[PDB]
Amino acid sequence: MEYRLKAYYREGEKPSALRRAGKLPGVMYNRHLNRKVYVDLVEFDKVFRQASIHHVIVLELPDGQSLPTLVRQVNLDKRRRRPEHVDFFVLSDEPVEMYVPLRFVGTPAGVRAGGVLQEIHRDILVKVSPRNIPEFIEVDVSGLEIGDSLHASDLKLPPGVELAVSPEETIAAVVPPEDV
Amino acid sequence: IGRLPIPVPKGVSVEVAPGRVKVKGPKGELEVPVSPEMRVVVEEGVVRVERPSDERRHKSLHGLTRTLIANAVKGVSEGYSKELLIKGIGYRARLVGRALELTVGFSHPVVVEPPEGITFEVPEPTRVRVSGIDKQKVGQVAANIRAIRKPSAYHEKGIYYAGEPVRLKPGKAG
Amino acid sequence: RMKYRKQQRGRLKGATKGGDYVAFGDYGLVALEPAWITAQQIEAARVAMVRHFRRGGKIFIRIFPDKPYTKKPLEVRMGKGKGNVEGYVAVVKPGRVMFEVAGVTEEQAMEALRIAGHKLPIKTKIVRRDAYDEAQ
Amino acid sequence: MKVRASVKRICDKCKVIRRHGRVYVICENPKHKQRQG
Amino acid sequence: KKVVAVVKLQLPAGKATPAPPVGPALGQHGANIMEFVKAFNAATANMGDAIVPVEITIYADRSFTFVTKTPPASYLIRKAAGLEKGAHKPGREKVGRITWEQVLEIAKQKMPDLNTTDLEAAARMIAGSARSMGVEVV
RNA sequence: CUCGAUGUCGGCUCGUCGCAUCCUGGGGCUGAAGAAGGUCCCAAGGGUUGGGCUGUUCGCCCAUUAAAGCGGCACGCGAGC
RNA sequence: CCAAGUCUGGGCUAAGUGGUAAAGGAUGUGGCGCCGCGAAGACAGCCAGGAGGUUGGCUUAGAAGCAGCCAUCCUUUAAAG
Repeated sequence: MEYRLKAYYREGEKPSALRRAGKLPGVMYNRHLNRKVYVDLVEFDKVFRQASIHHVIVLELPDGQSLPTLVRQVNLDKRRRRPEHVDFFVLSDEPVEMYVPLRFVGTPAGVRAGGVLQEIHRDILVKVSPRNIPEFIEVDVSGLEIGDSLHASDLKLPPGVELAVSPEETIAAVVPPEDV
Repeated sequence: IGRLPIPVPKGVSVEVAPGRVKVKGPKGELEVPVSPEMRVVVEEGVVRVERPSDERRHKSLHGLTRTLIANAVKGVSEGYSKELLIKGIGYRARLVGRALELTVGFSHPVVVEPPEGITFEVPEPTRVRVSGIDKQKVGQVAANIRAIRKPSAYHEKGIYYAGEPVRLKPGKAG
Repeated sequence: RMKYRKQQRGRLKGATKGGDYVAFGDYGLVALEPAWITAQQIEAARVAMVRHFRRGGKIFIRIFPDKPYTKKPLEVRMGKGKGNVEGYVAVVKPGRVMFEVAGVTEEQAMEALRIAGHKLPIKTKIVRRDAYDEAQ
Repeated sequence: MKVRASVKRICDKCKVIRRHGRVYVICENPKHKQRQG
Repeated sequence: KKVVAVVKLQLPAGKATPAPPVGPALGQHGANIMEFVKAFNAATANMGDAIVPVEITIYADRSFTFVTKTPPASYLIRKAAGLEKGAHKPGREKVGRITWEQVLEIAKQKMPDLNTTDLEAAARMIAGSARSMGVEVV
């Protein structure tokens, strides 16, 4: 879940004094419906932190509007970490732009295979699924070596079958230590 | 919650004089010093260390006056003698009044002048050490005599306090 | 280092910030308060990692030998055509994304960097992915 | 052993002791007397 | 100088006096090469070609030898298995492989000097230490 | 700053400070047993030879030594040779 | 020293930082976030075991952690190196 505080005083001098207190600027967005609302960090963070809370929405409590939202953008702070601006979207039935967390296992057949190792390339999938996307879409293949790599092709799709990204472009692959 | 608990057994003279907490027991008028804010109590059977704060200085201080004055106590209780064992194939030890005998490095005249609470116990002398008053300076003089010709990590021989399981390093080739 | 077949002689002088911040394996090596950085040196860190890594699980990369440095003379006097392209290195100033893989899992990847970096030329730091990354 | 620099203990038990503004690391192994102050 | 201690040894059953493991080891460490050796003979006489282990000392029971006990895990493993020394590399070589049944069984059999005692326990010990060698389960 | 002038090498005579101390003492460390060594730390006290070849400073060598230090002041010194 | 508070108020240093310096070292000091817990009664102190197939790999002359490159299973509880 998530909760924030409205941005009456918005856009500039505000965002700054914001950072000051420990509140970083934020946007509440839905099709052409927006509110310059402002972020209390400490927790804003804990939350974002879940990361699960970054690939998959949570419920926003603003004034009294327990509604559904995820993040699409975040000017994250050049000069170190912590961002400079957070952006969310509240949904209905049709959520296409889906960056679903994707977990997998090259079913250990790489390291204890050719010493070789595994490089996670995609990790997540921006496909389609109506506010009904699993927090963990997943895939596997005990092939983790040779001139070996795997992609969106093989992929292996869940209940919400819809690839909004490309026709196989490498989920990831295995490269050798000093080779095998 | 603890750095202050100490009783004052035996009608030991335990009282505040000029910034000096006087601890008199077996003639030993040990001086357990007194810092401005420290301060303690002399009640029934317990003497207690108190703290006007608890930053580094005061807390450490607490541990101090508490434990050191404690010393004033157990000390006045008995009288403080330091238990030491000299021991070296090339070494000897005998009192002879007010003097350190000792010889482990030829040309023998190791004649001393035991400070105060000090006196010499020549029980062997492979067993032989010092007796004092104020637990503190006896340890110091003890170490004195100790070090003056003592060590030997590769071949033992010296003066060994208790003798802490003295360590030693090999010789040449064998 | 690398930076084969240029186009030009030698750039010049400036520096202020940049644009690398993401990750690529979670063996996060990030500059902080620099400027130039000798390709050579770079390798230095490169190797460092490479061997610490029980010799194998191959790291990644980040920056490049970027630009052409000239001390021009030899010790001379000055006013020649400032010739000589003696050195090659990167220009990273605002903590840049220096990222590289093996499979240490913990303070060993840590050490590896820690060292490679200590090694490099400046007050800098390191980490892991804390703000995923979205592409098209 | 003196080295106005570094000193990061070592000898497993090797101790870091504050002493008169000096970082003097002390171990029960002579082999580490880390003096740098 | 003379520090007593029962000598734990792995040796060439059938033989008795393996230069390195019983000459130096026993004799100087706290035992005796050839004498403990002929006692060895007394025993190893019918155990000697998959290697034999015994701890020998001058101990209670008022005597010299001590305890003969099942030729250590991994080793008797390859032993019944079918290979000479060690398969040079375990895991990253996945080339020595044995099987379920014959495994758990051989376990049952060697079971003597076996901690506690359990069918699955000994079998598992086999798969595991066997792996330790290159005697992996497959 | 210097060309209406600041006599640039070496040596000589006279030196005077610095330590990053050669020798000295005081040191922990050792892959220190002794003896003697190597290795840092502490500290200028005084001490820091003669010849040869070279205008050489430097250097190589002869014989020494406890040692045979490095370097500042226009690479100190022509109103002193 | 010379004009004008040895003003008041709330910190924070104690080295004299102020009276140049970095790379870099650290139970320096004072301020905030996560992890185990003192009633699954804490940590150092301290008792006591200091588990059985572990003593699996080239090199074994010797790895059988207390040589070095390949493991990372098992038995089994005081627990699990």
